Amino acid sequence: ADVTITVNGKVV
Amino acid sequence: FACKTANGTAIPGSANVYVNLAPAVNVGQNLVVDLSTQIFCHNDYPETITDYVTLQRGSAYGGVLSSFSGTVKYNGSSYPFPTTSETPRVVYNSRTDKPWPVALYLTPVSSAGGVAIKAGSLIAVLILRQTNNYNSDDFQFVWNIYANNDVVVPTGGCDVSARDVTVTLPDYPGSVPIPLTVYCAKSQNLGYYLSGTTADAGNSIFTNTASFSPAQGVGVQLTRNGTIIPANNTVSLGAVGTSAVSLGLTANYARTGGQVTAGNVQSIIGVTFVYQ
Repeated sequence: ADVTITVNGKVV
Repeated sequence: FACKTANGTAIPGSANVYVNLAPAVNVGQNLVVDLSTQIFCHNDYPETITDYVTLQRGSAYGGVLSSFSGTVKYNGSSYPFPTTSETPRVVYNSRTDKPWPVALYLTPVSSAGGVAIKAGSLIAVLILRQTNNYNSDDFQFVWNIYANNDVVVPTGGCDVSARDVTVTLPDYPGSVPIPLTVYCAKSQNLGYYLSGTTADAGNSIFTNTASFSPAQGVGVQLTRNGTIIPANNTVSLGAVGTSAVSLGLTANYARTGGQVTAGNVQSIIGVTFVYQ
């Protein structure tokens, strides 16, 4: 890949 | 005759010269490093001696860049890189520091690819020949060029605002825009596709691969203007030029089936550009 997107989230 | 870096540190066989790089796409060739802001030389006896410096054949990239061909701009003129013949001379006829007018370029071979270069690593092995108009002194020496800062050299006609993007979703549920733009040195018919571990058969939901205390029942889904972008499906941006164009991406949560339980959510999603 040319760009790496790290998507962080949370379920509370 | 003596040379120094932008730091003022004197350049000493062979020498290790550490330089700062600001790589970038240009039209038809990408800049790796402009050495003219990094290396400066002078003449110690200018009233009676004129110094000459050339770039010898065999000068080439090193490290991760040794696989790429390109060009060297030497004193205002362009030459193939690695060099196959000796360049014309630069003259040094003053005690005042003058740049070494050298810029190293890379021939674009991708759409928007990049090669990471870390600080401390070798980027080029340059061979110089030094002569004068005074005697028969004729000597060659080697300058090993090292990166002084972490950069990514663009290998394509287009480049991105960031190579690594970290976005944080609001607590479930919620969305966040993904900041990411692309531009090209000259106009290109440009598209992109997503890749990564997906959870559904439709390849529309990226799996929650959080390592520590992961949630259940949810994954990450990206949209563009309200439209789901599945993995491995080319999004067309039309013609992209020097003005930055957003990829238009937004991150969302999406249910992958079953009970939704508390925990962390993480998905690592690649973006790959293509010419159309």
